[PDB]
Amino acid sequence: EMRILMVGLDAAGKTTILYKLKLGEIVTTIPTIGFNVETVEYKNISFTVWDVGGLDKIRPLWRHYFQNTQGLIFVVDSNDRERVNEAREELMRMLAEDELRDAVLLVFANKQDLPNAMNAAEITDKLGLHSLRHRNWYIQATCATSGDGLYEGLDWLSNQLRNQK
Amino acid sequence: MIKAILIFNNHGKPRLSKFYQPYSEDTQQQIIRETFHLVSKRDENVCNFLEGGLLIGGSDNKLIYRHYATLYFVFCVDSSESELGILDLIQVFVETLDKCFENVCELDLIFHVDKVHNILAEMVMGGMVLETNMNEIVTQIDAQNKLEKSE
Amino acid sequence: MALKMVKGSIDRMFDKNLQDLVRGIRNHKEDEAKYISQCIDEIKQELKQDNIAVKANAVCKLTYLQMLGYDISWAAFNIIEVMSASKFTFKRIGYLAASQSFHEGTDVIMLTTNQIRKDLSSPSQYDTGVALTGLSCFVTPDLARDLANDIMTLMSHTKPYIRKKAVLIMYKVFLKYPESLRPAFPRLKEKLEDPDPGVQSAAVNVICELARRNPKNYLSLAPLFFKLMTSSTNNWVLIKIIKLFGALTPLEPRLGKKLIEPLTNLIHSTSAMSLLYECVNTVIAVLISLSSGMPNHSASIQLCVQKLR
Ligand SMILES: Nc1nc2c(ncn2[C@@H]2O[C@H](COP(=O)(O)OP(=O)(O)OP(=O)(O)O)[C@@H](O)[C@H]2O)c(=O)[nH]1
Ligand SMILES: [Mg+2]
Repeated sequence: EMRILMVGLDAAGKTTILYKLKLGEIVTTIPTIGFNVETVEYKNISFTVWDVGGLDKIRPLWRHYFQNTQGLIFVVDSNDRERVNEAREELMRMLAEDELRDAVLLVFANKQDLPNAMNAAEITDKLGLHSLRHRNWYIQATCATSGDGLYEGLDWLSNQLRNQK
Repeated sequence: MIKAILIFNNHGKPRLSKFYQPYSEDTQQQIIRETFHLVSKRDENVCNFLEGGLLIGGSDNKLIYRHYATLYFVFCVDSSESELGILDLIQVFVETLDKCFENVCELDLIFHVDKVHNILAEMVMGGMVLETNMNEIVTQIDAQNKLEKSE
Repeated sequence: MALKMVKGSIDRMFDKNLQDLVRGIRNHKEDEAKYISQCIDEIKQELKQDNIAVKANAVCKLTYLQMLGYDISWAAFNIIEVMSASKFTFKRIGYLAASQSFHEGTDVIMLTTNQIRKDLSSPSQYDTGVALTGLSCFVTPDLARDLANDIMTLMSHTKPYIRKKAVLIMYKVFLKYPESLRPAFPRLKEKLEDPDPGVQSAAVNVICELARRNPKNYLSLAPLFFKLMTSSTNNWVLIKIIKLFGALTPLEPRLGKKLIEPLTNLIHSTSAMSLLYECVNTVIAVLISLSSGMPNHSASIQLCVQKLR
């Protein structure tokens, strides 16, 4: 299957998105001390998305999951205005790794349900997705509770990853 | 309780090494070597209840051992354990190995050690005796074997 | 494409399993260091693959090498992957390796948290049991703090198989995280009442260890230790309780004063010589502490020496 590493800040929606994608169910979540791994097949293409915890204390542990990954997913809490910076420094440091030069980045702007969630364009501007070089990227405003935008993001991820029908 | 269980031949070569109390890898190897000299040099007519080694944390502990042919079985236990009870447990552990391997032999220690460990895990958990009922321990071993075979 | 996959399978057929490792070592003893270091490098390459069955095999080989004294800590993350495998047939391998390879000073203590809990929450008693025994040799105070929240629940698991294992690991939890021991102490007292004697026995082993380490918690339990001995028919268990009694009498002679009767009766009923010795040795110590002010201990001694003879 396609090896995808999905990261983000704590409480962003990584676990919720992964479990909704596999089971179609919004499950109650507790902070991920370790990690989660689930293999999801979308449009006949199987994606093994590795859910690594988003807590800062375990953010240094992100190094162990970089190898052989074919895609990066960054669950963006558009409601968390206070941590948009911390998100952008984390993203820039992650892209500084040479191990992720040929991987693909799909940006999930999560938590669109709250009234104070910023639009996806502002998410791109804050994350500097427009300034990336040699990086095939896309952004999709997503909502973990409702699931809107998840299948479009999966479609795009397959499209860049797959090579034929 | 049980600090470590070692199985090794008459040349000091390992057949099983499972520790319960934390030791460095080098310490572990050295404990084995110490134990080897402490056990393999004992005559067949020597009491199976020996003093503990020093690398394990102190001689207060005991080395309960049993051997045959070229194989030595040593149970490193602490000072509060029943040397006699242990010896009984050692023998029935062996009986379990026979029940599960249709007569365990050196080649099972050599090529099936993973299952020996599985069995051992059912016998002892974390240095504490997990099971004393020999038919039940076989039952659970086979229950796992069936699970594996099933899927 | 398809033939490249076939090539992988062909190459796989010439790859060494645990037994092949062993056989090669036996055939290359003179070049053992060369052989093994070569195999280790091959393992390093194998662990960079995406085939978990192969990687689990590589871990099996490493586990063997762990027995041989080789440092395989660099593969600990890869071992974790094996533990995170969808099949317990490989998770178990990882847990086996981890029980002898993982250390509290390594970063696996954070990395494994979710997978461990997932296996503990799994309905499969064998997956959970495997995880628990992995933890029995590899667990930290931090893992103890957070995993115990689930393990205490596991001590009420439908199957005694697990309740038993869960009880023994809680001992280690207490050793590393006594803060859980406090609320879990009465729980253990309740686990001593478990209808299934196998679980109950484990509970006895734990509480006896707790009393040994800290006698302040045995006093009010002395009546209970008495009942445990009285009701137990498991010689190993009796040994534990009786030895504990040997360790309790110095602190409370009047306990011994009452115990000496059923202990005498026990000795009369004892058929196992291994038990007999333990019984006799124990009551001798008891009689010594009781000899002051009790001029009938010599009759008890008379019995003791009849048995010693
Ligand atoms: N309002 C709203 N809440 C969401 C959405 N998606 C997830 N959440 C909530 O956000 C909280 C955190 O979600 P998690 O999935 O646990 O976050 P995480 O990224 O896995 O956090 P870590 O495990 O620490 O890395 C939970 O209470 C979720 O229910 C969303 O789209 N909208
Ligand atoms: Mg999470």
